[PDB]
Amino acid sequence: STALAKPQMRGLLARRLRFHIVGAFMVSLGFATFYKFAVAEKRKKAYADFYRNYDSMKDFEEMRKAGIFQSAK
Amino acid sequence: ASAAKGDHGGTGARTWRFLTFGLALPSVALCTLNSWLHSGHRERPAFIPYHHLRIRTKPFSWGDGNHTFFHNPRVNPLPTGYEK
Amino acid sequence: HQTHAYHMVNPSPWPLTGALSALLMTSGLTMWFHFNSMTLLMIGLTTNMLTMYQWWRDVIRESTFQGHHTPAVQKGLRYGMILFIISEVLFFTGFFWAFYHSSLAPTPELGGCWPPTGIHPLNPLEVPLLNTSVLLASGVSITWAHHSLMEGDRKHMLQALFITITLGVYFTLLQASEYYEAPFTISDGVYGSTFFVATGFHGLHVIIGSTFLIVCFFRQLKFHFTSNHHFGFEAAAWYWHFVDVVWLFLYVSIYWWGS
Amino acid sequence: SVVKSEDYALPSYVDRRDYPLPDVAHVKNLSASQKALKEKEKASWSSLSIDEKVELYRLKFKESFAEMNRSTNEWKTVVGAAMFFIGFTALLLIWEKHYVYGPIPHTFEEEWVAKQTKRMLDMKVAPIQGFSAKWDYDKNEWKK
Amino acid sequence: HYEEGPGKNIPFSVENKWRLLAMMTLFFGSGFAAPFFIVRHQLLKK
Amino acid sequence: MAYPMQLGFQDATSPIMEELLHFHDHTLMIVFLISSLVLYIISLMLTTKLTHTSTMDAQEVETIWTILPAIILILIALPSLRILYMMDEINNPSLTVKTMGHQWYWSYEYTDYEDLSFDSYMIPTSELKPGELRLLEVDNRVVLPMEMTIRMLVSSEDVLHSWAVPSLGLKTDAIPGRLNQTTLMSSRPGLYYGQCSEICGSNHSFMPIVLELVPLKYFEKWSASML
Amino acid sequence: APDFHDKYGNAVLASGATFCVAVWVYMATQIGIEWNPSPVGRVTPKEWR
Amino acid sequence: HETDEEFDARWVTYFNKPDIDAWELRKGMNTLVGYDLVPEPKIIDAALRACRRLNDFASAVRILEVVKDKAGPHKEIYPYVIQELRPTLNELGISTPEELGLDKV
Amino acid sequence: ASGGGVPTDEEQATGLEREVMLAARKGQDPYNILAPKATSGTKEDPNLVPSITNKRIVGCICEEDNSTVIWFWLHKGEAQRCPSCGTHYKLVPH
Amino acid sequence: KIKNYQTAPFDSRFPNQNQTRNCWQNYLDFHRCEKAMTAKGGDVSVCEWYRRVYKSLCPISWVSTWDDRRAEGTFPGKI
Amino acid sequence: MFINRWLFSTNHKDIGTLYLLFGAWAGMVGTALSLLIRAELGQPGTLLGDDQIYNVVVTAHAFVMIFFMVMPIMIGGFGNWLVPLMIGAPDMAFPRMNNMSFWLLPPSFLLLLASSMVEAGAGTGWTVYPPLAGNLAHAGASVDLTIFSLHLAGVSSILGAINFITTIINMKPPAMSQYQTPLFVWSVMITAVLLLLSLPVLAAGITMLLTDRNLNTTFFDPAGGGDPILYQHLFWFFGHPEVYILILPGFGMISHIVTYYSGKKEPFGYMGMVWAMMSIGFLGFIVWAHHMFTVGMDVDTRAYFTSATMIIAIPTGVKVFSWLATLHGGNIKWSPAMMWALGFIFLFTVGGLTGIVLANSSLDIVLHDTYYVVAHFHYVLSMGAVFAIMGGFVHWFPLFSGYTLNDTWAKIHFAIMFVGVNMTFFPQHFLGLSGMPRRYSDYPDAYTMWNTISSMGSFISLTAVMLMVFIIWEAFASKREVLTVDLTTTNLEWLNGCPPPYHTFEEPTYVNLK
Amino acid sequence: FENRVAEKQKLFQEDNGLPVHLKGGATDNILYRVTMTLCLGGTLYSLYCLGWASFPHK
Amino acid sequence: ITAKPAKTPTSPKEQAIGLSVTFLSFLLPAGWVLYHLDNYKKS
Ligand code: HEA
Ligand SMILES: CCCCC/C=C\C/C=C/C/C=C\C/C=C\CCCC(=O)O[C@H](COC(=O)CCCCCCCCCCCCCCCCC)COP(=O)(O)OCCN
Ligand SMILES: CCCCCCCCCCO[C@@H]1O[C@H](CO)[C@@H](O[C@H]2O[C@H](CO)[C@@H](O)[C@H](O)[C@H]2O)[C@H](O)[C@H]1O
Ligand SMILES: CCCCCCCCCCO[C@@H]1O[C@H](CO)[C@@H](O[C@H]2O[C@H](CO)[C@@H](O)[C@H](O)[C@H]2O)[C@H](O)[C@H]1O
Ligand SMILES: C[C@H](CCC(=O)O)[C@H]1CC[C@H]2[C@@H]3[C@H](O)C[C@@H]4C[C@H](O)CC[C@]4(C)[C@H]3C[C@H](O)[C@]12C
Ligand SMILES: [C-]#N
Ligand code: CUA
Ligand SMILES: [Cu+2]
Ligand SMILES: [Mg+2]
Ligand code: NA
Ligand SMILES: [Zn+2]
Repeated sequence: STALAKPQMRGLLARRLRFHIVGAFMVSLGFATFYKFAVAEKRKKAYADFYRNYDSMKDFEEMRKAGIFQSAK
Repeated sequence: ASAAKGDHGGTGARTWRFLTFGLALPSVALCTLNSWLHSGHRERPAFIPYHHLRIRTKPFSWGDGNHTFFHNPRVNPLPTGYEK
Repeated sequence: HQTHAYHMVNPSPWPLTGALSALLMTSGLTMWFHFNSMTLLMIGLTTNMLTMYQWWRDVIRESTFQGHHTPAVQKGLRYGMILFIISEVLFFTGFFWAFYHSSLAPTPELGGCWPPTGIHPLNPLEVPLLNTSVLLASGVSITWAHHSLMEGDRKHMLQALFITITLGVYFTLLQASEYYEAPFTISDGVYGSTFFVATGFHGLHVIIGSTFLIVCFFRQLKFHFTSNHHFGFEAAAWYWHFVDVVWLFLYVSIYWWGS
Repeated sequence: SVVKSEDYALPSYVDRRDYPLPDVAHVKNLSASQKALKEKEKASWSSLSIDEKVELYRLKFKESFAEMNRSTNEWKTVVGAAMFFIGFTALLLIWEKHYVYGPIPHTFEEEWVAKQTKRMLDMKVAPIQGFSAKWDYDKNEWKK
Repeated sequence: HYEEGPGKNIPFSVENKWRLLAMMTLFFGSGFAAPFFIVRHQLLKK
Repeated sequence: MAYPMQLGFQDATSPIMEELLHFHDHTLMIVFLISSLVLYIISLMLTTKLTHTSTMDAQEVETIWTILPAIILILIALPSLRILYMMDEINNPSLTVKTMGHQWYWSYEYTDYEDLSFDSYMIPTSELKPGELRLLEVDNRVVLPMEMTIRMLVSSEDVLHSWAVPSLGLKTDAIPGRLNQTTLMSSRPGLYYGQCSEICGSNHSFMPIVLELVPLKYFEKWSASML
Repeated sequence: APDFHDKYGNAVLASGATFCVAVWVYMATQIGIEWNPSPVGRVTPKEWR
Repeated sequence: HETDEEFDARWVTYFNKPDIDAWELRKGMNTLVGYDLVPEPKIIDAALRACRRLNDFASAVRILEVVKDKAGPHKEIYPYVIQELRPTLNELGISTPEELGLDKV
Repeated sequence: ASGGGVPTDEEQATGLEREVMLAARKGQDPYNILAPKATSGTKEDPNLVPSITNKRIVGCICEEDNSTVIWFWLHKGEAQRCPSCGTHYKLVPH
Repeated sequence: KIKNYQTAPFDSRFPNQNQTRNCWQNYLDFHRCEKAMTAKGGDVSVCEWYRRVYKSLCPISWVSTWDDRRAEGTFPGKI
Repeated sequence: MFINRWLFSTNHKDIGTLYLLFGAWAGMVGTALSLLIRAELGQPGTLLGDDQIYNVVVTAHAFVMIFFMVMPIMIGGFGNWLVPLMIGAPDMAFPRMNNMSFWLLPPSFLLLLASSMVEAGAGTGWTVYPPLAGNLAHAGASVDLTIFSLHLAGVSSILGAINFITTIINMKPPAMSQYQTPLFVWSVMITAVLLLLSLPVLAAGITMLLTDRNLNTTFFDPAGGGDPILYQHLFWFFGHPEVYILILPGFGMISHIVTYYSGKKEPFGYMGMVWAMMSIGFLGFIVWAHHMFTVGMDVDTRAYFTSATMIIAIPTGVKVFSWLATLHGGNIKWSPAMMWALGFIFLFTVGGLTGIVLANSSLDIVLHDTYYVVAHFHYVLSMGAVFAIMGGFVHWFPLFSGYTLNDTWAKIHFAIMFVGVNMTFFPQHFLGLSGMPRRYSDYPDAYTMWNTISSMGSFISLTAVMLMVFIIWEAFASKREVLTVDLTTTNLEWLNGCPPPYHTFEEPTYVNLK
Repeated sequence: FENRVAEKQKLFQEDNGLPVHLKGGATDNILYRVTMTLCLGGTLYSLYCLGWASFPHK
Repeated sequence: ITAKPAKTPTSPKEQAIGLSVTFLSFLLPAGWVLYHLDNYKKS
């Protein structure tokens, strides 16, 4: 037989809170990085890639040949 | 301001009666003189059928629908001009 | 038995008759504007006056005759009256906002100017100035009446209160004459709209305030007020000063600056 | 035992784990044997039997902590009943579709939608991300 | 003066639950039905 | 135009609308973060049998609760206001077009040179040509030169309307007696759709806007042919 | 003593879930509702002009 | 504020008051369990002996229950506290809730 | 300039208004217009709570500036204690 | 004549979204100028810039109504 | 006796009961109107008619839900029942005027119903903007009946505000300062100040509309030098305070509910909660033109109104985090009222955050007059004000009636409503961002999926409303009488029993100064 | 005039159970009946007018 | 909260009746109007 050791008995709620607010912060950072990568930067790159060599006249001629315009046959 | 009078030792009933008869009612009497002096009908201006005046978007709920509530024939033209 | 100082009011029909009077006046105005008939409106105005008469009659019975207005009750009525006046200030503020909006930015339809082309304002130095002196004077005489009452002087309270009422009536008669003589009307675009709706609501409040002063005059004749307890007089005086201050703002804004 | 409406202004009994010692005992009236038990409680508690100790506890308190803190099967009823009423809602929607709604516009016919889709691609609707970006104009098919 | 206590401080009776069910049905049902019947009214006009 | 099951904004057709997309992405990240943090803290407060029910001191924690939100608001306001003033910048248009709202259609006036004006009405569903869009097509589109700064002036000849084209980031109320200005610059040719955006009576749902963006030379010849 | 939830909770949960899924799947798929899903990966574009 | 030891000592003194009355016993325990802590054995010991002086066996058992409850999911705290209290439990003839069957739902 | 003829409250106040006035003159507060001043609140020196019945609600502001008021019925009999701060109160029915 | 007019230029007097007064002022200026020029034996051609600006900015119905009211004698601006 | 008691009342509890009954009946009307909206929109095409009948339904939906359901229930119902009890007062200051605030509401509602029965109804939006609401585009009596309905509702609330302010200032125990009154009492006082200052400006604006329609004024008519935009300023000078009036009593009830079911004697951070409500009330008067970002205002004005609107997030955040800090360490009781309050904290936060999105005038150009605005305000109204109402109703029903609800049924009700409102309104964010306008009876085909889902969500909320009626019936049918209520030491309104006697605090509380 | 407030105080404090709005005597009942009859009758009339106005005429 | 057992218990059968009646009171009148919409419009 052996005695049980004295456990921590005070501040258990505050200890739990501190630990998980920290965890919530670290996750918030992890999510912000994911979001800037998966959403915000994705969008900036999609628009920059699209316009980098975009030829508006070629786009127009395609639309015109497809018949979409009132003003251009 | 202090305006130009004096007293403030006891603002009581006697002081406010003094103000009523010595300042307030004389002022009314002066302005009554001044008014009933510039009275008398000034001459009505040419009628011009301005579109921002004599508004009629719905007939008035009284009379013939075309006269304002305190219509004065002498000075209030209808949309078509002064009354005869 | 209670051991607080507040007033448990007897069950009363006047809230219901007042609410129904509001239904009859509003549905009555609708009938007048759209169905060419004044019948509902006249019933509503009648029941409204009956309600006001019996309701305030009962407040007098509860206070002068039954003693329910302890200091705590009176203090509540002071707050109630102050808050009511505040709501009325904000009501007028909406009409002043309308006036300044239209006059500070006159649109092309007006000529792009204020006063509009074709509007000939009243001279603010004629009857409008007289009306200003009249309401200012009545604020002096109502203050004399208040101090006479506090000093226990029945005759001079009545004299001063009578002079105050006479001046309120003078204002109302002068304003009615000015309405008749004015060469512009409520249908003369936004100039006439702001002029007559704002001064017209003010005139209605002069009539209300004058009526309240007259109620106080007859209660004073009947010895209801003591030299220390006379909240109905205080409330009427506060309302009267409110009516005076609204006039000064109308005079400066619409009659003088807006001319 | 019996709590009465007319007792509302008197100190009352409660089982709350954050108020372990309530304002009154659970049982105030004692029978002859219960009186004798309270007298015995003034002597060494080592001389009380287990049953006597339980009886003293149950005179003082209604439920133990374990009893007052017990979990229940109520969530099954709540979730199941909520799903039943949500399911009942779909019956209303079925009734509505059958008896209230008429045909939808002809622009939802399959051929119309196929032509409208081509025309959207021809005018390059949302060509950066939203729509035409998902069409492969070189291979003439939806991108994989 | 007035009745006090549960079921007595309300302008409707709860002495019989089935009479109550009828009254509550008329009360809440009339409020819910009214807009449908106003829509019907406006459609039948014109 | 919008497409089926769309979750976010129509793709940008103008530089200002691209700015708005990136600003929305920034602000939505913050919205998601705060909402998720509140949901998480709620769940944290509700998932322990540990208790602490005595009085808690508030002073210290309320500094965090005010200063951190104030910082976040500033981080929203700065790009918000930058875009606001960008949209306001002087830009020197090449063309002015007016649109007047009516019950229930739009008229357009191009009066820089010639007196060109016409009405633009929704195509009824029964008259759509195959592949045309229900409630969105018009008989006479607002033809405009692409890649050029256009001044659009908006008014109404009856009740309020509002002239909107989401993919260009445009919405200007149409108010009788008032001439409101906005600027329009399309980076691309094509067809860009909008819908009346102020309740205006029986056919508010049914008075749409269709811009047709083409090269200047085509715009010029179209203009001449519309006189 | 077993209460209502001990006696009937399992059946209420099971029957409620089953009923709810069945009726919403039916409503969603069998009565002609037009959900208007995306054409992407679904619709073969067809000549219109 | 004060050290842990100063806190514990104030509470020991509170329950050790020889003529502590029933109201003060309840006030003390109902206040103590509002704090973010499981009370030290030495506090519980003093409260149990106050129960003895007040001839209140049931409240002694209840105090043992509330120790277990304040530990929440920390299942190691209550057996430790009972271990530390066993001499007092034996001296005073206090049965634990478990020995009385009062841990059964 | 000045004269009389206006009744005074002493002459014409009636009803509850008059009761409050006359009691105040005597330094009495039967209608609870004033806040009572606390005693030390010990069992020896309890706060004395007047009542016209056998129970009255007490609110205890245990410490100056607490925003939380602690409410309980005080019954005729032995003094009772605020459940938060323990300060003693005793009913004095009359 | 310092021409090649495309549209009305930015006008610092009217820098905001509400352009009503810009239309109005140029309409007034054109007609004021035309009045001056017809009068003193001069050329309305000098007024042309105002004409181009107000015709660019002003809704057709506003111009039409203002023209009608000038003909009727009910135009409320000063010309 | 029946007429004396229920038509001639001067009793704050009975009048409170009258308001709760009126508000519940209005809630049924408002729910029916919401289902007609979503039936029209739940498949593409036209169901009822064109946009006139459609927007008469939309307009009445809003007026009924705001002026006849939320305000009567929160202020007239919970305010009259609870405020006097929470300060130990024997009634309201003006108990007879209080009864007229109640009895003005059935005539107000009658006027609104009349507006929809005559002519073609008032299809204007609840904002009633001219010129659509003027006498050419809305000829005939409908809009005038709407104006008069609002006049009566406004008088009712102005007099009620006078009553509440006077009662709360003047009728506390003499030892109780304003900083010893419960947060719900604070929330009602502040709401009453907002009503007192804002409703007279609405009254001025709608009276102007009335005279433009009937007396040939031209306040809003450019032909006379008027301006439609002036009406918008006057309306919204009231209308932004109005949304804080709709939420503040809810914040007060949430504070009490969260405190109670956390097993706490007090909310966390009492003075910060007072500060936050006062701050919200004050800032709510200086932000109105964020309802007008597309009307053509100058850029610096847009920048001011963007910034001043956003700062309201700071005091509101203090309240949210303080509710979380009240839960912290609680002995949590998972009552149905607690579920409503927890739903409130989260879903009100979501709606408040999309409100912050909309505060950005640049982004609001694209979001204004779209369903993104509709999504914002139903998160804070159907999932905020209404969740506080349901939480307060479930929590205090035993106080008012003396009988308990079946808690299992009330939890089932919460679950169904929670699913329904989120299915209704979450997809409307997508509809708004992708450009669906407000006040449309039909939409381009692309918007079909989310409109179909939103309409199905509205039918789930109908099922919850029907179930609520049954739950109330079951409680009165079974007559389980209340015995003991915990935490009365910090919840004075329960200390006189359930229901409390007709007269309470005939002998006032004893509170000394110390 | 003479101060007759004392007489009115006696009348309105008479222990007769009358509510204040009827405590003046039979005239109060008459004025109450007139007011309530006009209000209830007028409200019925307003409902009739709604009925009339709810349908197109001619 | 604690409470007395019901003075007038409402059995499951009784609750099914109350619930069914309550739901029908909402659904039948509105369903009647909606069922007959075309009759109103197509007239
Ligand atoms: C109860 C009703 C209610 C409430 C409380 C609110 C609260 C807010 N509302 Fe809303 N709103 C309406 C009801 C409401 N609103 C209605 C009905 C309309 C439409 C009117 C019509 O046109 O018919 C509308 C329209 C509306 C608009 C006009 C949009 C347009 O028409 O284009 C705007 C713009 O600024 C707005 C913004 C806000 C903001 C910023 C708040 C803020 O008070 C919200 C503050 C709350 C939070 C921010 C969440 C909690 C805070 C934290 C957790 C702290 C951390 C947060 C940050 C750092 C951001 N609302
Ligand atoms: C002499 C000084 C005092 C005068 C008061 C006279 C009667 C008016 C009563 C006061 C009501 C005040 C505001 C009502 C609005 C308009 C009246 C404005 C004042 C007035 O009397 O304006 C007159 C027009 O009255 C008209 O149309 C009259 C229209 C008559 C119907 C009255 C208005 C009916 C609608 C009232 C709505 C009330 C809404 C109340 C809201 C309260 C909200 C809390 C001006 O006459 P005129 O011939 O146009 O020009 C003079 C030309 N020589
Ligand atoms: C006991 C409580 C009080 C209850 C009050 C009930 C009063 C009911 C009387 C109504 O009488 C109607 O009044 C209409 C309008 O009042 C009249 O219409 C007439 O009235 C207009 C106004 O003078 C005319 O211009 C129109 O031609 C004409 O339709 C119409 O003959 C008549 O049927
Ligand atoms: C948004 C709120 C409401 C949405 C959901 C409403 C759910 C519907 C409940 C049922 O309503 C009933 O439906 C019947 C059809 O099932 C209708 O009978 C109609 O149809 C029957 C079958 O064809 C005929 O027997 C009847 O004579 C004829 O009135 C009946 O009138 C109507 O009361
Ligand atoms: C009869 C009465 C005396 C009052 C009283 O002592 O009973 C006197 C005293 C004050 C008088 C009033 C005031 O002197 C003011 C007014 C003066 C006018 O000349 C007559 C009416 C007028 C209103 C007076 C009527 C009447 O003569 C009053 C009322
Ligand atoms: C937000 N109003
Ligand atoms: Cu035009 Cu809406
Ligand atoms: Cu707002
Ligand atoms: Mg808009
Ligand atoms: Na539709
Ligand atoms: Zn205390």
